Amino acid sequence: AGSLNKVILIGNLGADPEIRRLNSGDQVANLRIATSESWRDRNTNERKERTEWHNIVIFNENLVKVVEQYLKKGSKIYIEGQLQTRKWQDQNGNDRYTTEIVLQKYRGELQMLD
Amino acid sequence: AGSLNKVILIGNLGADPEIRRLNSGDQVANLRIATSESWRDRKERTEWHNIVIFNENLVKVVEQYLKKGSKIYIEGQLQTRKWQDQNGNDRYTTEIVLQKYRGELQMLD
Repeated sequence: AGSLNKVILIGNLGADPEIRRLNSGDQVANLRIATSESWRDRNTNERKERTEWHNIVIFNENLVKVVEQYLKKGSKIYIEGQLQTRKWQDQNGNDRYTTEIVLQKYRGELQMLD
Repeated sequence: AGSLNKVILIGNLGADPEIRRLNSGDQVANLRIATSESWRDRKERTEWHNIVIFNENLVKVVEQYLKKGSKIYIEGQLQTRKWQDQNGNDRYTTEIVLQKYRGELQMLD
C-alpha cells in the first residue's frame, strides 16, 4: 500500500453520544467532539481563539460499548481514527460531501481521559 | 487547552501542487493526496485528502520539490469551513490545514 490515514483527537463531547442500532442489528455511535486553539495574530497582536467540531462515527463494537457505558456531554476523550469523506446526492441530484472520522470494526482507539 | 487536533497522512499527490499568492502577500499551497486501503469479502478504496498549507517554509518545499506522484508525509489539523453555493445554501468543506509556523511535511521518494 504505502499509505497512512490517521486522525488523533483529544477533545470534549458537545452532546451525549448518539447510539443507533442499524437494521442489521449492528450498533453505531455518533459523537461530536470539540477541539480548540489560541494564538496571537502576528500582524495585529490580537489574541485569537478557534473551536473546531469533528464528526466521529464508531463501528468498532468494543468501543461502542465503551461509549455507551461511559460517555456523556462534556466527557473528554482521546480518539484515533481514519478520515472518510462520503459522497452523496441531495434531492436536486447535486453531489454533496461529508467528512467523518471513522473507527471501523477492529480499528480505532478511544481512551477516556476524565 | 486539554485538546488536540492532529492528522497524519502518508500518500501520493494526485495532481501537481497549486501555489498561489493571497492578497495579504502570503503564499498558500493546495495539494490533493491519495491514501488507500485494501480488503476482501479483493476491493480497494482510495481516499482523497485536500491539504491547504499556509506555513511558508513548507510552501517553499512544495514549490521546489513536489509534483504529481510524489509520496509525502504530512502532519496538519482538520478544519471545516463554511461557504455558500450558487443558490445561497450553506455548504461545508473539511481540509487538512497546516497553519503559519505549524504542521510538518517530509518528502518520502
